Amino acid sequence: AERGYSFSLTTFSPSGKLVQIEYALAAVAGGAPSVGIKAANGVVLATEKKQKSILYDERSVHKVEPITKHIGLVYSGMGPDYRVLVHRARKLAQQYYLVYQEPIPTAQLVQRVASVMQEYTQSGGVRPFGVSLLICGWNEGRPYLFQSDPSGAYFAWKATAMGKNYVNGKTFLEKRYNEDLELEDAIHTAILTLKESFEGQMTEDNIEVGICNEAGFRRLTPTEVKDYLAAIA
Amino acid sequence: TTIMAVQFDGGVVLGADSRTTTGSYIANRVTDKLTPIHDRIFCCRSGSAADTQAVADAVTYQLGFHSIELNEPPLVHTAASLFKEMCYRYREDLMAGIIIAGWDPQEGGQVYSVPMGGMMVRQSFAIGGSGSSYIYGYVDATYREGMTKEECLQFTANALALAMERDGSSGGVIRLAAIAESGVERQVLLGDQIPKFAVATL
Amino acid sequence: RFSPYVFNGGTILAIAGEDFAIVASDTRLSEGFSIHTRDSPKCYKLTDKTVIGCSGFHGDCLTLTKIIEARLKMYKHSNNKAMTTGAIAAMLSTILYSRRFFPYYVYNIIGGLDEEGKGAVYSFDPVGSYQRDSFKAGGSASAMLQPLLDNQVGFKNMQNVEHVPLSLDRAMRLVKDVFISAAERDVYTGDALRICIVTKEGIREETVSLRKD
Amino acid sequence: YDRGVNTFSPEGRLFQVEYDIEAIKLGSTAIGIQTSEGVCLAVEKRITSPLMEPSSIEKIVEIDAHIGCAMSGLIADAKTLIDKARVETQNHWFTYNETMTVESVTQAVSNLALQFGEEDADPGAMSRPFGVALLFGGVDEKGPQLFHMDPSGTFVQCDARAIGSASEGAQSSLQELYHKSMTLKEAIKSSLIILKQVMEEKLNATNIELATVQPGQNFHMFTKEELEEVIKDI
Amino acid sequence: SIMSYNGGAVMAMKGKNCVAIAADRRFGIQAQLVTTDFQKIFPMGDRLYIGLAGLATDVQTVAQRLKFRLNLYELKEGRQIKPYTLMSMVANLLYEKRFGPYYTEPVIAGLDPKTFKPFICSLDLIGCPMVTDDFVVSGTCAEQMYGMCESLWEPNMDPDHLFETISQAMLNAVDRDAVSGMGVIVHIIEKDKITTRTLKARMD
Amino acid sequence: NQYDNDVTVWSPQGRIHQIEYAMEAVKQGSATVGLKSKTHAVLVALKRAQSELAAHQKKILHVDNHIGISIAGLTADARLLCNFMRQECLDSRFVFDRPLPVSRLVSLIGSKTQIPTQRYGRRPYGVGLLIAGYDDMGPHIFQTCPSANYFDCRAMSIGARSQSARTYLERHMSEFMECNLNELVKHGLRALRETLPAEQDLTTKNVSIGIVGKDLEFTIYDDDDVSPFLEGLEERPQ
Amino acid sequence: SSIGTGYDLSASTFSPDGRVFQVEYAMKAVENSSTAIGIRCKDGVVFGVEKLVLSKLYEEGSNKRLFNVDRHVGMAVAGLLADARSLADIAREEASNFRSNFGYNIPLKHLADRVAMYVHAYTLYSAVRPFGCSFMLGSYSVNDGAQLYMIDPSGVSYGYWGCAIGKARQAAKTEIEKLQMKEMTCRDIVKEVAKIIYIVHDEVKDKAFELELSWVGELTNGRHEIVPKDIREEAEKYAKESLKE
Amino acid sequence: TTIAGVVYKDGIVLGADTRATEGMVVADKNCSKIHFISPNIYCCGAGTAADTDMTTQLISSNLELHSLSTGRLPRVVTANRMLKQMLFRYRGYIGAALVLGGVDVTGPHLYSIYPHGSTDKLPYVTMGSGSLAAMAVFEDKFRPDMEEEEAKNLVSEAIAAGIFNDLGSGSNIDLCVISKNKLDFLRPYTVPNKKGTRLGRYRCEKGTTAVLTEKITPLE
Amino acid sequence: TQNPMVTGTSVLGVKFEGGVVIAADMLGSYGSLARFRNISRIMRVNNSTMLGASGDYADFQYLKQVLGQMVIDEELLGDGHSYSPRAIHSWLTRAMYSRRSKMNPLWNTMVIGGYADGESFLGYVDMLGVAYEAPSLATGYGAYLAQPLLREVLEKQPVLSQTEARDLVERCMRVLYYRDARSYNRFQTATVTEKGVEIEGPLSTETNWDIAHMISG
Ligand SMILES: [Mg+2]
Ligand SMILES: [Mg+2]
Ligand SMILES: [Mg+2]
Ligand SMILES: [Mg+2]
Ligand SMILES: [Mg+2]
Ligand SMILES: [Mg+2]
Ligand SMILES: [Mg+2]
Ligand SMILES: [Mg+2]
Ligand SMILES: [Mg+2]
Ligand SMILES: [Mg+2]
Ligand SMILES: [Mg+2]
Repeated sequence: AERGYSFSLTTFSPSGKLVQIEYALAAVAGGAPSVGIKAANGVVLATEKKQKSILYDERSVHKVEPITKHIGLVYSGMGPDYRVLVHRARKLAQQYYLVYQEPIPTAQLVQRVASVMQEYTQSGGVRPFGVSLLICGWNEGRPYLFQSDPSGAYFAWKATAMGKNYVNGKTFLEKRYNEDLELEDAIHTAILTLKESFEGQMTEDNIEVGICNEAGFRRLTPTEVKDYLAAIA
Repeated sequence: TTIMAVQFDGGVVLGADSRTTTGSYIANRVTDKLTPIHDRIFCCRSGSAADTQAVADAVTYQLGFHSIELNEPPLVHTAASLFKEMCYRYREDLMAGIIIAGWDPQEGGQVYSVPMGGMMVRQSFAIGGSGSSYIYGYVDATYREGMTKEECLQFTANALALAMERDGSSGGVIRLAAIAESGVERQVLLGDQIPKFAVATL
Repeated sequence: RFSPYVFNGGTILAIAGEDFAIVASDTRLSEGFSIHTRDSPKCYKLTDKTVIGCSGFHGDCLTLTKIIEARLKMYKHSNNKAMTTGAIAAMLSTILYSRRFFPYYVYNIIGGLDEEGKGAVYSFDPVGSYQRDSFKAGGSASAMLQPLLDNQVGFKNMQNVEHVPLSLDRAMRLVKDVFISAAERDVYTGDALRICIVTKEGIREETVSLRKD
Repeated sequence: YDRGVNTFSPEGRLFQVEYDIEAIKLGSTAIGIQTSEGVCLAVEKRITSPLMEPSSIEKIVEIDAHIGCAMSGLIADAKTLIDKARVETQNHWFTYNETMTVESVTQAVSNLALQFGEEDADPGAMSRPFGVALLFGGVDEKGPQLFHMDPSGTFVQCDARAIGSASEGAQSSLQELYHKSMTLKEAIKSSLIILKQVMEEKLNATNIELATVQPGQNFHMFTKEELEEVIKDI
Repeated sequence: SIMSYNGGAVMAMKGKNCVAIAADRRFGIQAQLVTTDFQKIFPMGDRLYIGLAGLATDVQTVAQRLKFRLNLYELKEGRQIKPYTLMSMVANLLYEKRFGPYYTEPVIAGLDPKTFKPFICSLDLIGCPMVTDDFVVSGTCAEQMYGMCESLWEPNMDPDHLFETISQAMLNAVDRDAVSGMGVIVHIIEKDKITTRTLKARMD
Repeated sequence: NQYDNDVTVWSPQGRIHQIEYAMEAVKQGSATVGLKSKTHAVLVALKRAQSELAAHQKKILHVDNHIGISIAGLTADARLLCNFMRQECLDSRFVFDRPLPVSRLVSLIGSKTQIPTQRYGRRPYGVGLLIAGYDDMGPHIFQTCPSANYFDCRAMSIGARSQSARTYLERHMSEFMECNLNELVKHGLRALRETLPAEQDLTTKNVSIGIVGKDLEFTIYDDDDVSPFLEGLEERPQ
Repeated sequence: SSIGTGYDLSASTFSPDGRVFQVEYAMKAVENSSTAIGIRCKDGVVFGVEKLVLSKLYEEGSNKRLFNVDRHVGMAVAGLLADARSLADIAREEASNFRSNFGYNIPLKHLADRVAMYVHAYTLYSAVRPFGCSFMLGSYSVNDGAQLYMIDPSGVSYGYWGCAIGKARQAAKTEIEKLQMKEMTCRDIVKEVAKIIYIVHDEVKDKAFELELSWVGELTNGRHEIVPKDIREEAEKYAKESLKE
Repeated sequence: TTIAGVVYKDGIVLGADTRATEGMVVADKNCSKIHFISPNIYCCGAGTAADTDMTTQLISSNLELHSLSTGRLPRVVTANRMLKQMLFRYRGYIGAALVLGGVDVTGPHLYSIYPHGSTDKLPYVTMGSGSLAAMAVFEDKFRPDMEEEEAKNLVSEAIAAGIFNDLGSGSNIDLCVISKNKLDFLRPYTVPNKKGTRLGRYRCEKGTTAVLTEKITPLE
Repeated sequence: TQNPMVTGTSVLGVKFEGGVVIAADMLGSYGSLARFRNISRIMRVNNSTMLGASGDYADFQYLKQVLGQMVIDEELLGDGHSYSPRAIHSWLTRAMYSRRSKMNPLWNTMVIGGYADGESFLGYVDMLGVAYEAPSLATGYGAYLAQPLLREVLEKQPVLSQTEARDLVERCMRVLYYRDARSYNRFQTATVTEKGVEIEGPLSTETNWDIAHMISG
C-alpha cells in the first residue's frame, strides 16, 4: 500500500537558487552532446549515439524521435526522462490535432511540454527532469528550433548545442557557420560541430541525425549518414 | 441461431449455424459462431453479437493470464466459471446464451451451459439459441450414451440441419469442431454436405 | 416488474389504564389469499415496561424490530440506563423518517408505562408521525376495532353513563371481544389472539383462540 | 527532534497529550463544587487591561438549561468543544425527546479526545489535541453533578474540583472545606474565598464569573450585583 | 420541437473574393415576438463571423463560450484564427455536449486572415461540420431557404451581386416562415471592408 | 533514538520500540485480574482516584450480554476499542440472531489493532484488555495487548504490580475450575490485593467486579454492591 | 559491516551497497523467534512448532502458530505473531476470492505467489514496514500431490521438501537432511518432526515448551487438520526417548 | 447512405455515396464518407455523422500515437479492436456503423463494425440505408481475387445501386483502393448526378433590394 | 435480478421426530420449457442445516456460492463454533431483505431445514425478506396444493416419524405433479437428523391415470 509525498522536492535556497534545477542541468551538461541548426529552409538535429560495446544493437533505440508528421526531437541528459517527455509531447501533439484539425504549431508544442517540465519543479514528491530538449519544426513556412530545459523555460535558437563541450560547441558555431546556409550545408556544419568533441572514430553508428524541412520531419538512414561522413555527400 | 455441443470420451464436438440477422435481414450468412477461448477450449455463442463477442474476448484475456501465471493448461470448468461470472454479474445488461466445451488434461472432454440467467450447468450435450426449440424432441430421441467422435460429429450435424430448416433465425453453413487431447480440428459443411430430409409430398 | 412490498395483514391494539398497558394482535400471517402461518404474533418485548406491535409488511416489521433492539443496547451502553417508553417512541419516529422516501410499510403501536408509572400508548404511521393515546388499533381490523372502543372505553355517544376507569379486567375482555368480532369480518384476522400486559410487576402474556378460517 | 504527533514516549504516554496538559497550567483558575442543592462554577477572568470589556470574556457557558461548563487553557480551542456539546445535547433531545445526562454529555465531548493525527486522515481533521480542561456542572435524573475532563480524554465526577494555574493550591483548600453535607450557599462562599486567595489580582465583582445550576432553577450566570452580594462577605 | 421555440434563420454565401452572412432579427417565444433587435451573428475576428440559429439561450451561450476559447487561442498562438480552424473549434465545443447538446446549428462565414480564400460552413447541434462552395442555411426555414439558393446563386459574384442575391434569398424565404423575420441584417465581407445593412422587410 | 519514533521502523534487533512503549501504557494503569471456573468468567479490578474529591475510574465495561471487559492504559483508546467491540457484537445479533463467539471477537480486535502498527504515521492502540465472556464453549478470559497479539487465559492480570497477582493466580489455578462463584471471586479479589502496598487493601470504594457465566449475563458491581464479596475475606495477607 | 546512517530507516531506501536494511531488520525479528519446521512426506506435508510457554497461566492452544488458510492448506509461522495472523487473513481471503472467481480450490503454488507479492508490496515504501515474519504453506491433493512453500519478509517464495524458520533455522536443517522424506509416509514423519524439535530446542535458555503439529495428506483426506492427540503423544514420547541417547 | 467494401487479389476497395440529409432534405450533396485511419487503413462511416467523425478521428489519432512508438505500421485488427471496444462501451449510443478496410503485414483486411460493438470479418460488406441495395450487387456479381479494375467497379456499381434505390443516398460515388504498395483515394470516382440546367434567369440586379441601414468598416 | 430466467418450481418441508425433510423436483424451467431436467435445487449447508430453493436457479447458485464459502470460513477456525439452522435462516433473511431494499432482489423463495439440540428447525424466506418458522412449509404452487394436505395431517397428529413424514412428502410430490404444469416427476429428498444431512438421488412417484378412461361415462 502506497501513499505519496505532497511536499515539493525543489525549493529556493537563501541564494535564491533552485538547487535541484541546477543539479538537473548538471546531469545535462554531462550528457552526450547535441547540435541543432536552423537553416532558414529546414532544421537539423544530430547527437552522439555513443554505445559502449559493439554488443549494443544501435537500431533498437533512437534519440532523435518524431513527435508529429512535422515535428522532431533530440536531447542531452538522462535517457529515461527523455522517453517520458517524448510520450507526453506526442500525446500533447494529438490532443491539439483532435481539437483543431491542424498539426500543432512547433512553438505551441514547445510551450506545452515546457509546462510539463516546469510542473516537475513544483509538484510534490518529484525531482525535475534531468534533460534538455531541442525541438525542430516546419510550421507555416518558417522553420523553427527550440530548446527547453529542466526549469521548464524555453528559447528559440538559430543553432546551438547542449551536453559535453556545449560551451565549445556553441562558440564554434558562434562563428563556424551562419544563416542562409542551405539544407545539406547546415547538415555538414552540424556533424562537424559534433566532431569538435566526439572522441573516437565517429562513424555512421556513432551518430544519428534527423532533418526537418518544410515537407515533413525524418531521421536519416545509416546510408545518407555514412555519406555525409566522408566529409561531403 | 442454433448452437450445440456433445461430449465423447477423449474430447468434444461443437456445432453452430452461420446466420446472424438484424430483424429479418441476414447481415452475415457466413458468421463463425464457434470462438476459441484457449488452446483446447471453445465456446458457442448465441444472442447479442456485440455482447457475446465482448464477453468472449474478456474471458480469453482472463484465461490467458491465469494459465501463464500457473504455467499450466487451464481447466474447462474454469473457462466456464469466467463466463458464468460475467454473465451472472451483468445478467441485466447482456443477452448471451453460451455453451463452453473443450478438453481438460484433468477432466477430459466437457460441455457446460451458461444460459441467459447466468447459471452454469454441466451436460452430456447442450443446445442453445432460437433454433434449439425445434430440435429438443429430436435430440432427446436420438442421443445415445457412448457415441464416437464420429457418431457425435454426425449427430450434431443432423440436429443443426433440422433446426436450420425450421428456424428463420438460423441457416447458412454448418461449422463444426472436435477437440481432444491431440488438438482441435475444425471443418465446414456447405450446401450438399448439409444433411437433407425430403419435404413431405403427396 | 417488481414490488418491494407485500401486505401480510394482522391487526394490533393497545389500551392504557391508570397503572397498566395492554398490547394485542391476532397471530395470522398471510399473503394473497393464503396463510403463511397461524402462529405469528405481532407483539414483541422491548424492555421491562415497553412492548411494541408491528403490522403491515412483515419484511419491514422484522427489519425494524431488529433495528430497534440494537439501538436500545447502544443507548444503554451510552447512558447507562434503559430507554423510557417515551424516548423509544421518539426514537422510532426518527427511524421511520429516515426512510421517508422509501417507507417501511409498517403500522406500529407502542404499549407500556411512562416514568411516572402510569400506562402509555403511542401510535405511528409508516413514516413516523405519532402521538400518545388512551387506546388505538392499527392494521386491517383497524376500522373494525376502533368504533367499539370509542363507545365502550371513551363513553362516546352515550348520555348519562358512568365514566368508571378501565378496570384491567374490563379492558382484557374488551380486547378479546373486538378481536373476536373482527375475526368474524376481516379475512386477515383469525387463528389466535395473543395479549401482552404491562404493569409494575412486569410483562405477562395470554393467548386466546380465534377462528382458523 | 521532530516526530509524529501520535508518537509515544518511552514512558507510554503521547507527547502531544502530555504537552497540552502543560498548556492548561497556563490558563486561569476555575472551581466547581457539587452540593445536594445544586452545583456552582467560578473562574477568574484574569483581565489584562482596563480597555478590555470584562464582559467579552466568558470562561463559563451554558451547554443547555440544565448544564453549565467552565473552561481553562487555550480558550480559542474550547470554543469548538463547547459547540459540539451544545449540538450534542440537542441531537439527543431531537432524537429521544428528553434531556441528556451530565455524564453522557461530558462523555460525548471526550470522544473527540485523541481524535488527532496526520497520515491516513481526512482533510478537516485535527492536527493536535485541544489545550483545554473542562468542568461540566449540571443537574439531571441523578441529582446535581460535576465532571472534570482534560486533554487525555479522561473524565470523572468530582464533589469539588479546580483547574488552571492555581489548581494545586485551590484543590488543597477545597479538600479542607468540602462537606458531603454542605450547601450551595456555603459552596459559593468557599469558591470565592479560595478563588480570592489564588488570584494575583484583588477579587473584583468584575474579574470573576460565577454560575449555578440547582434541582429547581435552570442554569444561572450570576449578575454584577449578585456578585456584590456574595463578595460582601469576603 | 425545441429548435423552433424561438424561431430564426441564418444563411451564408460564397462570392469571388468576398463572403456574406445574414440573419432574421426576431426573438420570440412561440407565437409571440418579444424583440426586433436580436443579434444572431457574432464577430469572431475581422473577416470572420459566426451566425447562430436555434434556441436563444444556447445561441447566446454557445457564442459567449466560443469567444472565451477564441480569445485564449489568439493569446497563446501568436495569431488570428483561420476559418477552417474556428470551425473545428466550434465542432469540438458542441460535441463535448454530445449527450445533452446545445440547441443551435452554427453558420461560419469569413475570409482567410492571410489569404483571399472565402470560407463558409455550417454545423450539427452536436458539432458535425459541412463546408460548401456556394451557401449554407440554418433555422426554422431551411426548406424555404434552400429553395431560393438553388435558384439565385451564381458561381462568381462581386460584392454587390452577392448582397442583392443573399438579401433576396432571406427576405423571401423568411416570408414563408411564421416564426422568422421582423427584419433581416446582412454582412458582406471584403478583404478591404465590412458592409453591414439591415434590409427593408415585413414586420409580421 | 533514530529507531524510536515511528512504528514503521524496525530496530537493528528486530524490535519496534513504539510498540514496546505503548505496552508501557498498560503497566502504568492500575492492576486488574481475570479468571474463570468452568461455569463463570470473572473480572476484578482496582480503581484509582485523581484526588480525594474525585470519583474512581471505570475499569470494567459492558460489551454485550455475554461479554464484558476490564481496561488498563489510555482511557480514550479503551473507549474506541470498547465501541468497536460493542458494534461487532450488535452486528452479529443483527445478521445471525446469535451472540458473537468470544474467540471470534478477540480475533477481530487482533486484526483491527494490528493495522496501525504497520502504517506510517499511525500509532499502536495504547491499552491492554482482559476479556471475560461466555459462549457455547463455556467461560473465557482473554488478554489483548498494544501489539496486536492476544491470549487465551486460565487466569490473568495486567497493570501496575500485576506481577504479584499473576504469581498468586499461578499458585491456585488448579483450584479455579471447580470453584463456585463466590470462591472464584475471592481468589480474584485476593490476587488483586497482592498488587498493593502492605499498608492498605481492598475498599468498597476502590474495587470493581465483573461476572458473566452460564447462569448470569455480564454484570458489574461497584460500591455497596461489592460488599457481599468483600465479606469473608481473610485479612490474612499471603 | 555496520552500515546504518539513515540508510536503515526506510524500506524505500537502498544502502550505498545495495541493501534494504528495514527488510533485513524484519528478518532478525524472525531469527529471534521460536523454531517451526515443515517437511514434505510422500503423501502429504507435516508441520511442527516449538511453541514456547510464555506463562503457565496461558491455555494450551493460546498463541497457536499454525492455522488453516484454506481447507486444504496449512500455514506455519515464525516471528511477530500479530503480523503473521494478518498474513493468515490475507492468505484466507486470497484463497476464498480465487474459488469465487475461478471456481475451484486454489493451487498452493498460486496461493503462495499471491501472498508473497502482498508481502513484497510492503518492502518498497516508507509509508509502511515489512512484515516481521516467515511462514510455510502446506497442502496435499491427488492431482497436485504434496507441496511445501516458504515465504519470508522480502516476499521471496520457494518450494521445499523440508524447511525451517526461527531461532534454529540451521540446526533444524542438518537434522532434516538425515530423513529421506521423499519415500516417507506422513504417519511416520510426525515422530521425526517432534524429534527434530526436541533436539534443536534449547533446554537451557528457553524454558518449558509445547509442541504443535499440523496434518495434511492422504491420511487426512486432503483436509489440513490438527494432528490427533494420540499421534502427538506417541510422537512426544518417541522424541523424548530418542533424546535420552 | 450506402458504404461498401470488397477484398480483391491485391488489396481492398471502399465505396460510399456522398449524400447527407437533415430529415428528408439533402443538406450536403458532397459529404466525405471514407475516412483516413492510418496510411494503410481507411474507414467508411454511416449513421450519425458527428459520431462517425469523432470515433474515426480518435482511432486514427490513437493509431498514429501507437505506430509512432512501435515504429511499425498499424494493423487492421488493432483499429477493429479499438473501435469495437469503444462502441460497445457506449451500448449503441455512439451511432457509428463502419466499414473498415486496410492492408497489413498480414494482408488486406475488411471488417464491418456495428454501433453496438460487434464486428464481422468478411470478403465484402455494406452498411447504411442503401446497404441492402448494394449488397445485392455484390451477392450477384462477386468473385474472389478480382483484379483492381474488376473490383474497383463492382464497388462503384453497388454504391450506385444504393444511390438510386435509396432516398437516403445520392450524389457522387467516392472510392478508395489499398494494395500492398498503393493507396488510391479516388475522391470523385463517378458522378452520375448533375443539377439540371437552369432554364431561366433571376440574377438580382444591384438596387433591387431596398435597404434600411448601412455601415462600412475598412480593414488593413 | 429483475427478470427470472431458468427457474425451479415449488419446494416442500416438514419436520418429524428428530429431523426435518425437504423435497424439490430437479427441474429447471425456462418459461414453459422443461429445459434442465437434472439439476439439484437442494443444498447442504454444513452438518445441521440444509436448504431448498424455488425461483431463479442462477440466483440460487449464487447463494449456494456465498453460503459455501461462509461454512468453509467457519470450518477453518475449528474454534468449536458453527452456524446453527436459525443462524443460517437469520442471515438469509438479512441478505434477501438487503437486496430487496436495493431494488435488485435474488428471485428465490427458500426453505431452510435443520436439526440442532434435539429440536427441529424449519424456516421460510422470501425475496422480499418475509421470514418465519413453522412445522410445515410449501412454496410456489405447493402452497396451494401441498400445504393444505400437510396441515390437514398435522392438525390431527402434530408428531410424525421420519417414515410417516416421508410418506406425506411423496403423496404431495404426486399431487404437485398432477396439478402444477411446471413440475417434473423426478425429485430429491433431503433429510436432517442428529446424524446429519442426507440427499436422495432421482426419485419419482407412482401416478394413477385411470380416470382418463372416464371420458364418456
Ligand atoms: Mg544526448
Ligand atoms: Mg423489476
Ligand atoms: Mg410472531
Ligand atoms: Mg379461510
Ligand atoms: Mg471584420
Ligand atoms: Mg414571418
Ligand atoms: Mg406575424
Ligand atoms: Mg523484497
Ligand atoms: Mg529426526
Ligand atoms: Mg500434516
Ligand atoms: Mg436515392
